[PDB]
Formats: sequence, structure tokens, C-alpha cells
Amino acid sequence: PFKEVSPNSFLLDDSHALSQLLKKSYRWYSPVFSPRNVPRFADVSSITESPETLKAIRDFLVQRYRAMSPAPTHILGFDARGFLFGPMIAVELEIPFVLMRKADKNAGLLIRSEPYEKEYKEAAPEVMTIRYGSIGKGSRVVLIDDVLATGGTALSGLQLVEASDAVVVEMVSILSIPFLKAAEKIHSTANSRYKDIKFISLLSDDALTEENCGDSKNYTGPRVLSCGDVLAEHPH
Amino acid sequence: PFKEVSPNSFLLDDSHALSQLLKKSYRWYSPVFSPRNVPRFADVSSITESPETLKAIRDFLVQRYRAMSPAPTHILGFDARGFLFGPMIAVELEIPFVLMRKADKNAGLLIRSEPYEKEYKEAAPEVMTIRYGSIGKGSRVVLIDDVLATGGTALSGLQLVEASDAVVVEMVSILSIPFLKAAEKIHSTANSRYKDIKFISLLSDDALTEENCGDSKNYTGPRVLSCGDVLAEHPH
Repeated sequence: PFKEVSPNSFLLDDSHALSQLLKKSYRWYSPVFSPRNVPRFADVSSITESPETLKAIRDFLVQRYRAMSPAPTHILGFDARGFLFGPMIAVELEIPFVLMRKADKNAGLLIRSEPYEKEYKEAAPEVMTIRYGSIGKGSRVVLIDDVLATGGTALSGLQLVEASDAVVVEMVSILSIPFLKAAEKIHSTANSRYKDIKFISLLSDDALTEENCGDSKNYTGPRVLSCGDVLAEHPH
Repeated sequence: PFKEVSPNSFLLDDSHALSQLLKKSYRWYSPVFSPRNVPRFADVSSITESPETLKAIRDFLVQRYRAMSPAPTHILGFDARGFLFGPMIAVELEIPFVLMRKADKNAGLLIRSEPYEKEYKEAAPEVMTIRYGSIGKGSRVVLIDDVLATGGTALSGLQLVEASDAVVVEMVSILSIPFLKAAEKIHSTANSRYKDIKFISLLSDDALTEENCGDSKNYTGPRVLSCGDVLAEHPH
């Protein structure tokens, strides 16, 4: 079951088989072996390439929403890693999977989010969208993505669902980075207007150790190799 | 069953329930209501937001790969729309779902594709990657994406699987645009080196009519609305 680690922010108890599987499967990479400058980049591929882990995520969440009352009406996934988990849950629940993407990636009349201005040593916030009418009045939406880091896109999701005159069931993520205090900040911003938004995570990055490092040890070459170069490494 | 519309390019017979459901569900948008300058932008959301259609795609393809011999070992989906269909099939087949993404989106040591130079009135081709070792020697990979248009990324997929010393089972897409002759061009390029690559599609865009137009009729406003503006349209 989910334990409240902080107000309206729940974490799956680490005894659960899903939590153990995630801890075992996850792989993170350091700057030299990743595309972003963060200490540990948690690779979503380490999850999707694991059949057992992918199935455990699907089963747990589907069971969770089937037993939920009132039941969710929609699943809104974030571009692009949220697309990896949303559809397999939505197909079982038999509800629509809506896409949250940048305007230049979305079709139809769109509704755009309004991100806050960035703070010193910033990092530009993303304006995200959903098609106008993809979610209606009375819709109960589950927001999904792989990792809850700073919470920028989660806030975009909240704004878009609110603008649509619908309610957020909860923000679910496979992994959370509690240090970045996304849930805490969202829960207090603008006089606690989002205080009632529930956040659920299946694993905390604090559970990831050196054993989860996917970095190649004692490697001094480039991070990216051309397909022609890789071809020359074997008889073909 | 799949019919050969051209050498190694198969289309699901339009009598199939899956083909009928796709024709009924699909929605396309013209330039003013889409993010790309094409006559008809086939919106993948019209598929994912349709529970019945999403389930029909999952059931058909899963059944197809379970009855396949030798059975596929991996499913490689294209960023980001391929992420929408791959995982729900891979979870049932209990095989890995590998991600093909641009280098600045992928973790670990990567293998990059080598796209051809563009032709007059061009449109810059994308260099795509997969993590080195995500697919090994002897792997039988199914490539998946929503639409087969020019085939640029499909070729990247083929190159990456080939470089990995693995074989392509087939390139599958929900929708194909036969007019752009992607299958024909890939099958002849570089002295027919990819002649044996099978292409399967579930629906041809020629089946999409005006009835599938998602455009708002007699609308003169902007394509994108801010969440604040949408909020003012209803009591809140």
C-alpha cells in the first residue's frame, strides 16, 4: 500500500513486489553516459526492456483504478515517457488515453499551459498542450509520467485539466526525486490552490544505489557511435 | 489477412473489424488545425482516445506475434508515437520494448543512424539512436510507429537493427501513406539491400475521407488558446 511520506504525497511501501522489481531493474547514468547534466539520469528503458517489471506496473495500476471509486474517466500521459505507460493501462480500463505535448506536436484546437517564470540558474519551463475538448466537464483524469523531478510538466497537467473544467484524480510517476520537492512546492504555490492534488510514486530515487549505475566502467571512448563503426566490430 | 499491395508491402484487408474501426475512429486535420504543413495530418490521439480501437490494435498484433514462428524477441518503437503502441504489445508477448530516440533524449552508450542527404525542397532527416546492446546478435525485432509517411525513421530503424547484428521481422504502422512510396523507395535504395524487409500497415490513408476531417467548421479564431482564456468560458 501507499504510505504518506509528506502531505498528499504517497510512496509504495518498499516491501511490495513492484517496488522490489523496480529497484532491481532500474539503471541510472552519470553525465558522461547520459544526455542531461544531472548526477543520475534514471533511464526509462531499463524499465520498458524488462517484461516482468513492465507487466508488474500494468497489473498494479490497472487493479488500482478498477478498485477506485469513483473510477477515472481518462489517463493523461506526458510526452514522451508517459506515453510508455499510459496506453497499456488505459486499454485495460477501457478509457481514453490523452496526450500532453508541445503545441508543435499536437493536432486540433489546443489549450496551452501557463508555466511560472524560472528561478536563477533557471532552465526554461515548457509550455504544454492538450486538444481542446479531449477532456470534458466531469472528467476524472489520472496524470502519468515516468519520473517526478522538478514537477514543471505536472503543473502543466494540473492547469490543463483545471482549465478543462475537470478534476485530477492523482499524479502518478514510476520514480520520484523527493529532494527536488516537486510535491511540496506544487502543494504550496499560489496559496495552496493545489493542496488537494494527490501524488503517488512507485519508487523513490533514494532506493537507487551504485548497483543501479548503468555506466560503462573503465571506458574512454565516445558516448555515441555511428552504425557504420558498430558494423565494423563484427563479421558481416 | 494482409494483402500484398506492392512487393513486400502488405495492407490489412478492409473487411477486417480492425480496419473498419480505424476508418471510423481516425481524424485528420488540415494545416490551420495542425502543427505540420501537410494536406491531412492524421492525429494519433483519435486512435489512443478510442478504447475499442486501441484494444483492437493490441489484440490483433499480439495474436499475430504469438502465432509467429520464429517469434519476435524485441519491439522497437519510434519516438514518440511508436511509444503509444509498442509497450502494450510487448507486455503481453513478455519481450523487451526498446526505444529509438534522438541522441539528446537517450541514455547510455548509443548507436546513431546514418540518414541519406535530403532532396531539393528537402526537409532535414533525423539522426536516431538506440542504446548500444539494447538489441543483440540473433534478436528478431519488430519496428513500430503510427504512420509510415516518407520512411525516414523506418530506414533509421533498419540501419540500427542491422548494425546491431540483428534482423528486422517487419516494419509495422497503424496508417500508411502509399503515395509517398516509402516501402518502394526503401526496397530499391542502395541496390535493393532492404528488398527483403516486410512492411505491414493496418489502414491506408486513401481510406480516410472528408468524414474523417477533425477541423472545426466555420471557426475563425486561433488554433491555440491559453488555459486562462479557456477558464473564462465557464463558471469556476
